[PDB]
Amino acid sequence: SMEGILDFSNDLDIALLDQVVSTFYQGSGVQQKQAQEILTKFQDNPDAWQKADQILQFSTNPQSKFIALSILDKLITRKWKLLPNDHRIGIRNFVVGMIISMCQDDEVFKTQKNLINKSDLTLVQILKQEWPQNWPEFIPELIGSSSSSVNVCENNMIVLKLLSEEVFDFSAEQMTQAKALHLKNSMSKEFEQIFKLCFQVLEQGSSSSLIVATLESLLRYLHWIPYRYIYETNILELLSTKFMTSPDTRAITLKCLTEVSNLKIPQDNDLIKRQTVLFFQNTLQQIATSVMPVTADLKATYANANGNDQSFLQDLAMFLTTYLARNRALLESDESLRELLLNAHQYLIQLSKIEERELFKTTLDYWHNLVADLFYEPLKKHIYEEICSQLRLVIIENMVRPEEVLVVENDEGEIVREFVKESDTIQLYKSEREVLVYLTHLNVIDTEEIMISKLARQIDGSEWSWHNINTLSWAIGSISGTMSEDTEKRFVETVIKDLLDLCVKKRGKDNKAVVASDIMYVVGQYPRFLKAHWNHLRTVILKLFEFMHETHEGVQDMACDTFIKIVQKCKYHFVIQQPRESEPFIQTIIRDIQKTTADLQPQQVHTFYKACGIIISEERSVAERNRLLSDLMQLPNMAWDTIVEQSTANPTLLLDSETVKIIANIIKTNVAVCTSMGADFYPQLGHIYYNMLQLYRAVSSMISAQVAAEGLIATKTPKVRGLRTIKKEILKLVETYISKARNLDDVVKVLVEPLLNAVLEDYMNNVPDARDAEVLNCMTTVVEKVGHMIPQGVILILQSVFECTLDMINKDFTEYPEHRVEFYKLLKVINEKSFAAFLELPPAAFKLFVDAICWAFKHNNRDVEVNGLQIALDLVKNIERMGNVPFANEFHKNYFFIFVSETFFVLTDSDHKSGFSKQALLLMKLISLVYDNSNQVYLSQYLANMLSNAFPHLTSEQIASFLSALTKQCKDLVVFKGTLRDFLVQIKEVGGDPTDYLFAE
Amino acid sequence: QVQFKLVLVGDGGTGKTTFVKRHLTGEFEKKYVATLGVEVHPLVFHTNRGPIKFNVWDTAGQEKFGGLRDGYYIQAQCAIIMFDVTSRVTYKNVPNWHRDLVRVCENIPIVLCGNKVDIKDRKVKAKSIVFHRKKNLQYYDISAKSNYNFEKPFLWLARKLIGDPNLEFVAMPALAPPEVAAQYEHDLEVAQTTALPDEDDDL
Amino acid sequence: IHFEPVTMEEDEEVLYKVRAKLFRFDADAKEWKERGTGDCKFLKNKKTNKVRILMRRDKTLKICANHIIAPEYTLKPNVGSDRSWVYACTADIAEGEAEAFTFAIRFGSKENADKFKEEFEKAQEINKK
Ligand SMILES: Nc1nc2c(ncn2[C@@H]2O[C@H](COP(=O)(O)OP(=O)(O)NP(=O)(O)O)[C@@H](O)[C@H]2O)c(=O)[nH]1
Ligand SMILES: *[C@H](CC(=O)OC(C)C)n1cnc(-c2cc(OC)cc(C(F)(F)F)c2)n1
Ligand SMILES: [Cl-]
Ligand SMILES: [Mg+2]
Repeated sequence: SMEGILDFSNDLDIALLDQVVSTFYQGSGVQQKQAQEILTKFQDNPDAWQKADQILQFSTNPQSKFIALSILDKLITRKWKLLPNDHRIGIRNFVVGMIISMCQDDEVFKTQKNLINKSDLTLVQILKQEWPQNWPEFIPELIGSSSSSVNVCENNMIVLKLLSEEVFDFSAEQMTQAKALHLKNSMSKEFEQIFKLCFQVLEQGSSSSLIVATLESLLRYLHWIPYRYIYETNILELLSTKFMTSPDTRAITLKCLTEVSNLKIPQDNDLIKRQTVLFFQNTLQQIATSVMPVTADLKATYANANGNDQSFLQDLAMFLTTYLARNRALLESDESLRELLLNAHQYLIQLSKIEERELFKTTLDYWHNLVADLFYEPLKKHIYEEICSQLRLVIIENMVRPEEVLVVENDEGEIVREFVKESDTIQLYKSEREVLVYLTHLNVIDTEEIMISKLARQIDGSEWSWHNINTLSWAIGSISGTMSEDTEKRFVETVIKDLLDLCVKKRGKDNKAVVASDIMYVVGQYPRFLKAHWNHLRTVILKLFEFMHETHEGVQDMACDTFIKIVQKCKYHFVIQQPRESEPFIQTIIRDIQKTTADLQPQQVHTFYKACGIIISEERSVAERNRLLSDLMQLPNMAWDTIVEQSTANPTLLLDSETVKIIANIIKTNVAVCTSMGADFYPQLGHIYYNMLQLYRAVSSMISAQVAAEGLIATKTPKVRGLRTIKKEILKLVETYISKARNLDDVVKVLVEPLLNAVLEDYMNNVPDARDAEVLNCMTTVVEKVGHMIPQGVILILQSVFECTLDMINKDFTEYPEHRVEFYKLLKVINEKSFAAFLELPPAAFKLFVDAICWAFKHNNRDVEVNGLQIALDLVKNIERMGNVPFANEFHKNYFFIFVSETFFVLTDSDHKSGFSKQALLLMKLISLVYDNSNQVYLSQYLANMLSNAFPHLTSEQIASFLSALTKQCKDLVVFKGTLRDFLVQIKEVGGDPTDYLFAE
Repeated sequence: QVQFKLVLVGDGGTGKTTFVKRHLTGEFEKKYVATLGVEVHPLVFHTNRGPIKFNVWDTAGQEKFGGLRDGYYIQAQCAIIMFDVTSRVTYKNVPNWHRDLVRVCENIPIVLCGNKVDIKDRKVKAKSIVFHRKKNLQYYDISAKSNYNFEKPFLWLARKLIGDPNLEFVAMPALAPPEVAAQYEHDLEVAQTTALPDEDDDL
Repeated sequence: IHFEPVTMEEDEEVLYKVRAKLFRFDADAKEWKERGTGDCKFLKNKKTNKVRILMRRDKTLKICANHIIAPEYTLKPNVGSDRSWVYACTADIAEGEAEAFTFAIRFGSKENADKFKEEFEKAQEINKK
């Protein structure tokens, strides 16, 4: 029914087209869906453009005419060149006529702005093709027709707006360099006439709709036009006064002045300086008298969201911050400008109180710009003392929750642990801390007064609330480091005393959890204080140990994070023997570790052991450190020694769910301690290494056996997942130590050999769904650290993992995403640290290597694509190093022209644009090899033939010119890339000018 | 019941279709099936001001599947622009999608969404996302996989479209369920032996 | 002087509450598809003493489960989880029409799963009477 439109043998039924369009937009369900696939096919018809003429004059549906212009847009963009001058002149004529038609019908011009904007845009597409070479009178004719009708004038402003955008704003990656410069130079040559028109209607225009469209085009012009059109005319006076009073022009006027406000002014010119001050003085005046005074409550206005107030306040914030970040120095020296400077900043203070995350970030960025300048610039901070004093209040009252604070209130009003990590407020908190740290440095007394005073009104209760005590505590913690040690001492003392009093007064686990999180954060932020008073440090730690038994999981988790946070800064005070103490405190901690961690979860127990490891590594006496390490690992070592007696006895026990979990936690504990101790962990590793690799083997047997007896689904069961967890923690432990080992000799001589015998064969002889990608990640670290010391070891790694892993990932880009990523990280480091291993590969395997590198090229996944291109780049370098030997010669005979064609494919397929830069770099490297050694004639021959068959719509000259330019520029990457982008533009159309490739000539 | 046309635009692979499906059925589609042209989906939310219905035009982001392209934006009353915080190129193309959108829809509420904040290796830093400021767009970090801020875009649009900044999502009424054997024991067996996805998640 | 100044769950008791993620099996596609994550509640009607499951999604609060805890329903384990249960349901009205589903529900821990099973069976005895 609706498909008769698709049959082009018969004429087009416009009345039917109008209904198909109506069904798609105003319809629903299957009727709408079917009309969608039909309209798509009608548009995709290469001959649909021929029906555009009749649709535009015999259609009643504006949407149909819109789709018609879209069809013409495709043609004008891609095939305008091959179009006989018969159609080119005609299409221009009825598009122009259509535009004139609508501007005369005041009803159409009012109600169908969508179709007029589209038509105007389609005309701009023609201008890009024909103007000014084949249409030199367009501008003088456009200006002449402006006076005939107010609608014509307004619409011409729209055309010029879209023109400026397509030429200056969105031309970079849509035209060739040559054409872009041609169109930019054209507009620049005739802009004087455009500006005179624009300026005349601005001074003598009463039609707001016309004034706005003129101001819209002006905003685009400001992106590029010479400064003289801005400051040498009267236009700044118009924008900053006349057009700020009417709301319908205020938004666009403010955006215009924002652009002006960002311009870098020649600092030597006093007339621009005075002029830059003037339009700012006027703008603030019009705002204070026509919108709201400086005392207005912008917070409330924004929340009410009446009309365009929210958008206006956003634009005002953008204008003030933009202008002041650039030109505030113009206002700081002259006393007559002081009130203007401070009034503007007072508006920003009021804007900063608005409840709007993104708007606050915008103002906060400016405040950072200001306080940082007041921190370094002499004689400036006294100007803003009142502004800064207010700002300290703003920031302190709007501190966002830092990541260390793990408690939050839900919809029932109960304090619970956070489900998710609020990742989008971490950055905000760090920005707030930066500004508040500056403000504290600018007047440390004022900041203490505000915080102490606020803390008082929390005790007396006049302002008590969870939100008020949280923001205050967070602010207190954030300014750590700004005060002197003595000031900080009494400041922290006072804060603790008062927060403890609240913990007493406030009852109920909800109130108790809030204060607990606030004190822990404050204390964690002031290690300098804890260091200076051992009594304080000890008391804190022992109270953190108490909180590890608390039933509220929030308090419990934060106590462990705070413990390790304090240890990272005060570790030294745990290894020394403090006066009035019998032994270092690490002795006490290790001793009671079982009691202290009894109620913790495995993850939390591991954090505790990791913190202990941090402390142990501060002991630089090997004997005492190793003794402490042995004492710390007593519990896991006892459970480990017990379990190896049973894994030897009957491996059937490993089927026990609880035994598996115990093993995993033992190894996770060794991982945690190794993470914080690094090379010093070697003794504990030697205690378990050989038996641990034996366990790895025994666990591998059970996994393999389980799969065969239950199928591949076994890998999903808890039992197998638990067994695989053991293997992955063992590899993680070995990988953690090797990555931090100082003694690489013992790594090679002791660890590497048993490791490879235990993991490689198992990996190779498992079914794909049972292979752990962690093996590859582990081998990568081995090669990275000792690869240069084990040439035969690297070879053995390749044989076991290379071919069997490639067959897993070479059937699509989807399956085994981890193996895919780790696989190419391993090849990457091998190619760098032990390229000799690839020379030992038989010619067949080395062919698979090349096939694997190019396979990575074609990934959209950035984790794989990047490493694929890097390997290619480094593999070329590796061959070039070999000089003129048989292997190098054979490589160029067999694989050079594969890399060339494969690199060119991803450069031009429009589906790998993310890697353009590295693609171009690799291509430049390949080409440059030939132009250093003829070999150069054949390369041009090959490339010319390749591109001819791959892009048959290009002429021989286009390809010839492109390769001439590309081969001359294989030493200038910036120009080399510009030539490729020109080529990518020309392959999307027909008839591209081959002289465009002489742009850099 | 009020109706509003919402267009959803963004580079291919940024998660537009996954985001819509999550709100439609609660599922998380792990596979990438490129959308063709556009898929319209009715979506209803319950608010203290009554139910609000969005007609979501989930357009295709890939070039070769654009279909009518800017023809889908006609008469849209709001929009979402989507990009991927793990792919810098998707943020670089935000200005292009916005350009084509506001050329048709001069004055509509638009939300800019940076999706996939669940992934560890984030490539588009928070400090770099600033395009929404001069264009008066609302911005949210979101994650269709973790549901992080997944309701914010529609909540904000609903407040702008209804004109009530205090509008809230409310619990839909829960009617009483009714009281009540061959090919069930067969379907149950299959579902029993098909492992649940994402067994490592906290839920 | 006198100055003049300026969910359909209320009739039900909450027997049990727990966080969970609900799946529904797509037989054709042959895979599990999430349906919602939030609080799973056992609600006993004070008038009829009939107990049902009601589960709403976080944030949107849309219903992803609403059905009687039928006495003939049976909870079975999933092959790849020790903190989930699967069972068939012949009438769920979360999305409107009383459809039949094979549901799976997963919890934060095995403990919460086992406790869910205990309360699920308690509710089945209540519905029996
Ligand atoms: N890790 C993660 N992956 C996501 C997230 N959202 C979507 N994805 C994944 O991104 C891929 C593409 O999803 P899709 O919705 O089809 O993207 P699209 O924008 O609709 N593509 P197109 O424009 O071509 O139709 C899917 O595989 C999906 O699993 C997310 O929030 N986090
Ligand atoms: C209040 C918090 C609280 O007790 O809540 C729990 C969950 C019931 N509160 C009381 N005492 C402290 C306190 C005392 C300390 O002695 C110096 C040290 C801390 C520490 F957390 F900072 F270590 C806390 N908190
Ligand atoms: Cl040694
Ligand atoms: Mg899609």
